[PDB]
Amino acid sequence: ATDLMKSGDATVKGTFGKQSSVVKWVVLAEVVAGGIMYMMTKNVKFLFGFAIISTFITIGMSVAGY
Amino acid sequence: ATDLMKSGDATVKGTFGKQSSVVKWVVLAEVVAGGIMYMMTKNVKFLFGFAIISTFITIGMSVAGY
Amino acid sequence: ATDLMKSGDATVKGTFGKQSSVVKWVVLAEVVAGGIMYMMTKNVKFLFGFAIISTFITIGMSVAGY
Amino acid sequence: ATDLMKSGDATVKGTFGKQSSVVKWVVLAEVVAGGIMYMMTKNVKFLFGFAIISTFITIGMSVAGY
Amino acid sequence: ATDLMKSGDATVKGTFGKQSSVVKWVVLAEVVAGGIMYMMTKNVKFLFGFAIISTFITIGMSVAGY
Amino acid sequence: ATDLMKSGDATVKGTFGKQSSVVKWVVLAEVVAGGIMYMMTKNVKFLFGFAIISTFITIGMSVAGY
Amino acid sequence: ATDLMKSGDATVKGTFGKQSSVVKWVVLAEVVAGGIMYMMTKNVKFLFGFAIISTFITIGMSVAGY
Amino acid sequence: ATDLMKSGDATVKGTFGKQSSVVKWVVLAEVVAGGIMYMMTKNVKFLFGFAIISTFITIGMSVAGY
Amino acid sequence: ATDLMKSGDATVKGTFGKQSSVVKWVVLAEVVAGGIMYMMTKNVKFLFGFAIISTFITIGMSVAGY
Amino acid sequence: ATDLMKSGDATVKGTFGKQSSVVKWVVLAEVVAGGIMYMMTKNVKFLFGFAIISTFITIGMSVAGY
Amino acid sequence: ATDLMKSGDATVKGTFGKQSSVVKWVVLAEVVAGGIMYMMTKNVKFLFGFAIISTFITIGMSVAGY
Amino acid sequence: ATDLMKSGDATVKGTFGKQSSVVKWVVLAEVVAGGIMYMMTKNVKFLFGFAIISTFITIGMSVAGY
Amino acid sequence: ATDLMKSGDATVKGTFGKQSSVVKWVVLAEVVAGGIMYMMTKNVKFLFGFAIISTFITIGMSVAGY
Amino acid sequence: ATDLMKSGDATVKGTFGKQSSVVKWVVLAEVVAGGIMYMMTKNVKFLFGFAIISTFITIGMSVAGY
Amino acid sequence: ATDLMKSGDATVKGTFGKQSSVVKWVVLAEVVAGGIMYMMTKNVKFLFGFAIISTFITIGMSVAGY
Amino acid sequence: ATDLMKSGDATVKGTFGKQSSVVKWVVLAEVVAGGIMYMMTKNVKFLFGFAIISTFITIGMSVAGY
Amino acid sequence: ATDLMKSGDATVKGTFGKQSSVVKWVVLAEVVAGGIMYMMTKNVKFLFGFAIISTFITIGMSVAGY
Amino acid sequence: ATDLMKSGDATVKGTFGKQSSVVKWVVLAEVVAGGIMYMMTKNVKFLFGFAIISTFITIGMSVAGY
Amino acid sequence: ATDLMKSGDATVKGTFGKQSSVVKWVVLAEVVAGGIMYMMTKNVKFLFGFAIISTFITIGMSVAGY
Ligand SMILES: CCCCCCCCCCCCCCCC(=O)OC[C@H](COP(=O)(O)OC[C@@H](O)CO)OC(=O)CCCCCCCCCCCCCCC
Ligand SMILES: CCCCCCCCCCCCCCCC(=O)OC[C@H](COP(=O)(O)OC[C@@H](O)CO)OC(=O)CCCCCCCCCCCCCCC
Ligand SMILES: CCCCCCCCCCCCCCCC(=O)OC[C@H](COP(=O)(O)OC[C@@H](O)CO)OC(=O)CCCCCCCCCCCCCCC
Ligand SMILES: CCCCCCCCCCCCCCCC(=O)OC[C@H](COP(=O)(O)OC[C@@H](O)CO)OC(=O)CCCCCCCCCCCCCCC
Ligand SMILES: CCCCCCCCCCCCCCCC(=O)OC[C@H](COP(=O)(O)OC[C@@H](O)CO)OC(=O)CCCCCCCCCCCCCCC
Ligand SMILES: CCCCCCCCCCCCCCCC(=O)OC[C@H](COP(=O)(O)OC[C@@H](O)CO)OC(=O)CCCCCCCCCCCCCCC
Ligand SMILES: CCCCCCCCCCCCCCCC(=O)OC[C@H](COP(=O)(O)OC[C@@H](O)CO)OC(=O)CCCCCCCCCCCCCCC
Ligand SMILES: CCCCCCCCCCCCCCCC(=O)OC[C@H](COP(=O)(O)OC[C@@H](O)CO)OC(=O)CCCCCCCCCCCCCCC
Ligand SMILES: CCCCCCCCCCCCCCCC(=O)OC[C@H](COP(=O)(O)OC[C@@H](O)CO)OC(=O)CCCCCCCCCCCCCCC
Ligand SMILES: CCCCCCCCCCCCCCCC(=O)OC[C@H](COP(=O)(O)OC[C@@H](O)CO)OC(=O)CCCCCCCCCCCCCCC
Ligand SMILES: CCCCCCCCCCCCCCCC(=O)OC[C@H](COP(=O)(O)OC[C@@H](O)CO)OC(=O)CCCCCCCCCCCCCCC
Ligand SMILES: CCCCCCCCCCCCCCCC(=O)OC[C@H](COP(=O)(O)OC[C@@H](O)CO)OC(=O)CCCCCCCCCCCCCCC
Ligand SMILES: CCCCCCCCCCCCCCCC(=O)OC[C@H](COP(=O)(O)OC[C@@H](O)CO)OC(=O)CCCCCCCCCCCCCCC
Repeated sequence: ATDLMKSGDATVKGTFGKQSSVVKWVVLAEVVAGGIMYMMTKNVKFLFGFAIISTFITIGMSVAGY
Repeated sequence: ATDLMKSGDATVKGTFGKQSSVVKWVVLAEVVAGGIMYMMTKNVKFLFGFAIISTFITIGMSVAGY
Repeated sequence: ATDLMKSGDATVKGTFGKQSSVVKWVVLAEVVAGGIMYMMTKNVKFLFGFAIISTFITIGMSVAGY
Repeated sequence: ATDLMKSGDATVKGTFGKQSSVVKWVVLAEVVAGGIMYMMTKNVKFLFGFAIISTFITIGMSVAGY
Repeated sequence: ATDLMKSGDATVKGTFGKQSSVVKWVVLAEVVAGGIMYMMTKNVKFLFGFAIISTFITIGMSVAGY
Repeated sequence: ATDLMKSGDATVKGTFGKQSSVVKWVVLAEVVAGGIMYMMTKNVKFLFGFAIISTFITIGMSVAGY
Repeated sequence: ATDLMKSGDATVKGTFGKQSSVVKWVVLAEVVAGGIMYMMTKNVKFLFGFAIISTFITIGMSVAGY
Repeated sequence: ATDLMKSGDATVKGTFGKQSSVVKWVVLAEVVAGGIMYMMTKNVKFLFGFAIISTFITIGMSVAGY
Repeated sequence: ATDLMKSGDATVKGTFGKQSSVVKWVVLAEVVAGGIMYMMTKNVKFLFGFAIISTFITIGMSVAGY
Repeated sequence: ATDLMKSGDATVKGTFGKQSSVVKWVVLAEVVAGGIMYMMTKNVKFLFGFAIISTFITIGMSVAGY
Repeated sequence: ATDLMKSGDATVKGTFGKQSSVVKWVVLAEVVAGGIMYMMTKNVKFLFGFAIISTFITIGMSVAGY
Repeated sequence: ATDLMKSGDATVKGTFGKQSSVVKWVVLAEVVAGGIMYMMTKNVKFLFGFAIISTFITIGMSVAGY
Repeated sequence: ATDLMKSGDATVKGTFGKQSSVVKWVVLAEVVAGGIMYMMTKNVKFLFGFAIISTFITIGMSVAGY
Repeated sequence: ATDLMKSGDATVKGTFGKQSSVVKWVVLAEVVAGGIMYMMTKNVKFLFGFAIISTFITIGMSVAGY
Repeated sequence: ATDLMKSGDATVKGTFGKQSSVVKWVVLAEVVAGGIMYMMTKNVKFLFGFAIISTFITIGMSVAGY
Repeated sequence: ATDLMKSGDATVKGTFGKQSSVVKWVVLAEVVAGGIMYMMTKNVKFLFGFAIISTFITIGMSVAGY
Repeated sequence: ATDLMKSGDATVKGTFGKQSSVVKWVVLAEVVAGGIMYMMTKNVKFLFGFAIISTFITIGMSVAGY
Repeated sequence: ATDLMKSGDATVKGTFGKQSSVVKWVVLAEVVAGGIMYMMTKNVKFLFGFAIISTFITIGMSVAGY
Repeated sequence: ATDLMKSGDATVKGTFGKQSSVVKWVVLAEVVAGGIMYMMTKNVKFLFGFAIISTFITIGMSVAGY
């Protein structure tokens, strides 16, 4: 291959792909955010956000390939 | 593994997962919020919010994996 | 433990759990609210609210664990 | 040919064209960015950005020829 | 399955379906409400409400599937 | 196809279409809402809402195609 | 033609025109939004919004040409 | 003519005039924006924006001469 | 046809037209209401209401076309 | 014509004019509403409402031109 | 004339004047709104609104000159 | 005169004075805005706004001298 | 005079003073409102409102000076 | 005097003091507002507002000194 | 004295102290603001603001020494 | 004393304490309000409000110390 | 002591502690607010607010230590 | 020790730790803020904020170690 | 070893690692910042920031090795 930077996928996928700790933390953050904002406001949009983010990331990562 | 940040789960799960003190505090806050807002308004939605949040967090955390 | 915030339960439970002064004050507020609103309107719902709040908080706090 | 620098396309295309690791990383970054910014703000524009970037790069690279 | 949120039925059905404690409590509330409002007003509609709610929930839950 | 985002239907339909857990939960919520609001107010509109929502979603989803 | 960017219509129409997955998802979102907001508020405007959006997009896309 | 840059109109008009792919894409973007923002907020201004932009561009381009 | 919502008649007529279970239930409710209110008051208007409602619905549905 | 939005009448008339499914559904709703509210209250105004709405829509649509 | 923007009246009048499709749609919307809100509430103000809007627009457009 | 910019009044008055197409368009916009917002809300302030704007502009332009 | 806005009285008095078309329309509206609300409710207050408004405006305008 | 801005009172008092056209217009607006809101709602507070504003401005301006 | 800027009090006090034209204008502005906002909203807070500002400035200036 | 704002009591007590013109005006307003609302509704609560407000202010001001 | 800012308590306590003029003014404001809002609305909550604020401040200041 | 900056704790703890004048002032500020905002709005959240801040700081400082 | 700068870790770790006075001061700063910003705005994000920073630093320092 001529892609001089090709080897970087091992750690980029490791750290930033769907299964990485960083991605999992972002999803976790929504569960917590949903809980506290709903508690505070009772606005149902805060609960739907969880399903939305999980769906978004799932599609995004599939398309990105990571 | 190639996930350079993998070790962070020990404290992220500790502090922000289902069993953490932060999550428990958010649930507690609803019990109190339910009580005072119902006292103030007598609007039953304030009481249902407790069951809703507990259910939401339970599902969310299971899905998040924490 | 890995829960970096674990120590906070001593005062959170103290101040916001079932036996705290804050919770007791909310219950007291209903007794007073019940009395004055019933006096004003004679609508029996104002009297039932006391039993409802006491029951709600009792269940909520048990579930929350505080 | 008289293009003294012609041979450079092998690595430029390898590293910076549509299929390179660099380009893939930029797309991945949007998936992550979308996720975290939506989590933070709930502003839907953050989710649309993914489809926009993928579309943009696809067109751009086709036109550029890489 | 592709329903990313599928696992949530275990607790949603548990807590909010026909046999849950929440639903049973709502029905109980009508028995009490019927009793006190009839006592107060002698308007027979308060007694019929019990049969109506029980019938409604039975049909609703069957249709909802919970 | 030229629709760069086409693959997303597998999970969007799974999670948000007519048969998904999210949609079923919204319908369930009406059964419960109908029950409690009718109990509270005896206003028949709360009972009709169930048939209305079920009908609405059925038509909407058919038209949306999910 | 002199439109240097002309080729972009293949994917723009694919991803953002009337028949694309993105557009279909927006319509689906209204069915769900209609359902939950009507459930919550019983305000009929939430149901009419579905017919309105479908009509709007149909006209808009025809005029846009996508 | 003495306008040293005169020849540029062939591609400027091609790419940036009324009939170009760029202009069409901007109009399309409003149809989509209108749809999603109305879905989110139900604020009618989002629907009127389509007619406004189409009208604006039509006048603007006529005056500009492209 | 240009009526984007045309397909909805299959279930609207099914659920809300003259022969639907909802309509039949409303008529049944009058038989019961007539019986109990006449029992309570001996006011003949309660008995005539049955013939009136049946007649009303019959005409109304014919005119509505369902 | 200079009305840039002229083509929209095909679907607006289809979906929202006198003969559309939406309009027919609104009329049907009155037949049902009349029936149930009269059953509940015996207030004759509920029966007259049907003739009133049919008359209103007939005049309104004629004037609107749809 | 010195009004650099004068030519815009051809489409502004076409799209936004009294006879345009946009204006007709707004009037139609009242017929529908009147019908459904009267059905829901039986408040006569909803019926008068039609005559009011038609009168308002007629005067307004005459004064505006479109 | 010493006003180096004096000649600009020919087009400023043409385009931005009382009789210009821009000013007429702003007034037209109120007729439309009044109509749609009144339709939506039935708040009479939306109708008075037309007379207010016409009056305001008339006074303003007289004072400005354009 | 130093009142920079003094000239505005010609049209303010014309349009909004006692003899203006706007004021006359408000009075007319009461005659109609009185008629329809009395027809609907037979509550005499609706008839007295006419004399009250006429008296109010007469005094108000005299005091205002318009 | 050392008040560098002292001369401004000639026009400030002219335009914004008790006797100015601006102040008179605000008072007039209440007469009209009172009339229309009372017509609409029959809530007597709308009539008292006139006496209140006149009294308020009279006191305010005396104190302000304009 | 060693205060190199001491002489500035003659005009600062003149222009910005309690008795200056600037301060008087700010107070006047409240009388007008109170009047128009109360006219618009009937919210009594707009009337109290006058007494509040006068009191505030009086105390503030005394403390400032100007 | 170290209370930098201490001097403000002279005017705060003057304007807002028990004997001030503002407080007297609020009490007067109740006499008038009582009169007109009783005239309108014959609901005795409007008359008791006078004794209640006078009593409230008397106690409040004593406690406040003004 | 090592608290470099320690001396600030003399004036902070003076101006912002329980006995300061600022705190007394806030309490006074409630007496007035209670009076006027009760006069306006007859909602008893406005009267209870006085006892609530006095109690709150008393506890708060004790805990704060000022 | 190798911490070249170690000596700074004497004044950092003095000025910014739990017992410092700065921290005490922040807590005091909430008592005052609670009082005035509750007075203004009657929104109970303003009162709870005191207990929340005291609890937060107590936990935070313990964890920080100051 | 060939790392000519190796000895620097004694003071770098001392001053800038997890246990240093500098790091502790940054954490302390958040406790204070959280307190004051929450006091000012009541936005819960200010309280969560403490747990977030503590968690971040803990992970970061572990990974850095200091
Ligand atoms: C430090 C303690 C944290 C747990 C406290 C929970 C016990 C008390 C909570 C409820 C009392 C509030 C009044 C009830 C309900 C109420 O009326 O107030 C809710 C109110 C927000 O209401 P909004 O302004 O959205 O409401 C608008 C309308 O609803 C007006 O009524 O104030 C809050 O934000 C309370 C939440 C504070 C944050 C609570 C959760 C804290 C989560 C983070 C835990 C800390 C992690 C970091 C630790 C260092
Ligand atoms: C500092 C004292 C806190 C406890 C006070 C309780 C004793 C008195 C309570 C009831 C008297 C009110 C009149 C009764 C009933 C009544 O008519 O008023 C209820 C009224 C709210 O009513 P809404 O405006 O929702 O009602 C709308 C309609 O119902 C109109 O009637 O005012 C309140 O919010 C009272 C609650 C104040 C907050 C009370 C709970 C405080 C919880 C926090 C405890 C403090 C924690 C922080 C400590 C620093
Ligand atoms: C925690 C306990 C929940 C179950 C309590 C049921 C037993 C007692 C219920 C009836 C006594 C009320 C007086 C009877 C009838 C009565 O006169 O009061 C009904 C009254 C509401 O009446 P409205 O104000 O609509 O009435 C207007 C006119 O009818 C005036 O008469 O108050 C309520 O909302 C009671 C409902 C409280 C909520 C009850 C259902 C709770 C559902 C949620 C269950 C909890 C899930 C969360 C758990 C943490
Ligand atoms: C996690 C569980 C979600 C499903 C829960 C459904 C079972 C219980 C629902 C009804 C109990 C509420 C009391 C009944 C009725 C009632 O009185 O409360 C309705 C009330 C809203 O009422 P408003 O404040 O609009 O009412 C104003 C007036 O009507 C006052 O009466 O509270 C809600 O928003 C309840 C909806 C919570 C959201 C329910 C739907 C959730 C959809 C999303 C599903 C989750 C997707 C994400 C999963 C992670
Ligand atoms: C990835 C999935 C995208 C499609 C999801 C649609 C199914 C579920 C949607 C509705 C559930 C929300 C709750 C209903 C309704 C509801 O209550 O929430 C609406 C709420 C916004 O409401 P506002 O805050 O404006 O409301 C203010 C007041 O109305 C408060 O009630 O949250 C949203 O923005 C939802 C929209 C998320 C975005 C949905 C459209 C996504 C378009 C882009 C598609 C993706 C393209 C990129 C793909 C990578
Ligand atoms: C789920 C079952 C629905 C059908 C039940 C019909 C059989 C029993 C009906 C009559 C027994 C009531 C006592 C008789 C007569 C009586 O005295 O009570 C009538 C009473 C209302 O009376 P008002 O309060 O207007 O009366 C004021 C004065 O007349 C006082 O006497 O209560 C009702 O609203 C009953 C109607 C419940 C709704 C019945 C119709 C339901 C239509 C919707 C069908 C469901 C569609 C959704 C399905 C999920
Ligand atoms: C694309 C189609 C546009 C014409 C549609 C008209 C036919 C149906 C309209 C009425 C059905 C709504 C339910 C009736 C009445 C009803 O209950 O809903 C009215 C409701 C707004 O009500 P609010 O929320 O102000 O009401 C508060 C309280 O009244 C609650 O009841 O929703 C709307 O905004 C409807 C208006 C949508 C916009 C309609 C006008 C569109 C003008 C622009 C035309 C398009 C120009 C751009 C074209 C690309
Ligand atoms: C190119 C055409 C310009 C004239 C168009 C006028 C006909 C249609 C106007 C009203 C339809 C909007 C919906 C009605 C009312 C409505 O609901 O929308 C008003 C809405 C703004 O509302 P806000 O967001 O401030 O409202 C906040 C709340 O009121 C939410 O309801 O959108 C606009 O800004 C419309 C104005 C567009 C600009 C109109 C004036 C253009 C002036 C410049 C003229 C052009 C000079 C340059 C020419 C090249
Ligand atoms: C363009 C025409 C303006 C004049 C129309 C007057 C003739 C018809 C008026 C009464 C018919 C309404 C039904 C009667 C009575 C009735 O039942 O409806 C009154 C109803 C408002 O009632 P609320 O909703 O406050 O009532 C609550 C309860 O009373 C429910 O019954 O609707 C209105 O706001 C009508 C007023 C429209 C505005 C009328 C005055 C217009 C003033 C501005 C004049 C225009 C200046 C700008 C010109 C461009
Ligand atoms: C240029 C003319 C200015 C004077 C016009 C006064 C005559 C007509 C006024 C009342 C008709 C409005 C409908 C009545 C009452 C009504 O229902 O509408 C009041 C309404 C505001 O109501 P809100 O939206 O606060 O009401 C919320 C609820 O009350 C809903 O009912 O609209 C206005 O803001 C009207 C005020 C326009 C501004 C009037 C004062 C102008 C002061 C400045 C004078 C100009 C100085 C600059 C000159 C260049
Ligand atoms: C040159 C004249 C300066 C004095 C003018 C005072 C008389 C009229 C003032 C009130 C009419 C405004 C409408 C009332 C109230 C109103 O509704 O408008 C208030 C509005 C600001 O409101 P916001 O946008 O903050 O309001 C947000 C919400 O309240 C929306 O309602 O506009 C202003 O800023 C007016 C202030 C202009 C500045 C006035 C003070 C000038 C101080 C400086 C004096 C000059 C020193 C330099 C001299 C060269
Ligand atoms: C400048 C004069 C201030 C004192 C005026 C008092 C004499 C007349 C008062 C009562 C006549 C109102 C009709 C009676 C009763 C009535 O029906 O109207 C009460 C009504 C408010 O009622 P709501 O809209 O809350 O009522 C909802 C339902 O009760 C509908 O009936 O209007 C007011 O807000 C009147 C209060 C104006 C403010 C009065 C107090 C002013 C306090 C400040 C004093 C000024 C300090 C600043 C000076 C520059
Ligand atoms: C020098 C004194 C410092 C302590 C003063 C505390 C006593 C009074 C505090 C509250 C009165 C404010 C009005 C209450 C509440 C209120 O309504 O105002 C809060 C307001 C900020 O509100 P926002 O603009 O975020 O609010 C947006 C909306 O809430 C609008 O309501 O103003 C402030 O920032 C006050 C804080 C000043 C800073 C106070 C803390 C000082 C910490 C530093 C201590 C000094 C260290 C250096 C010493 C040299």
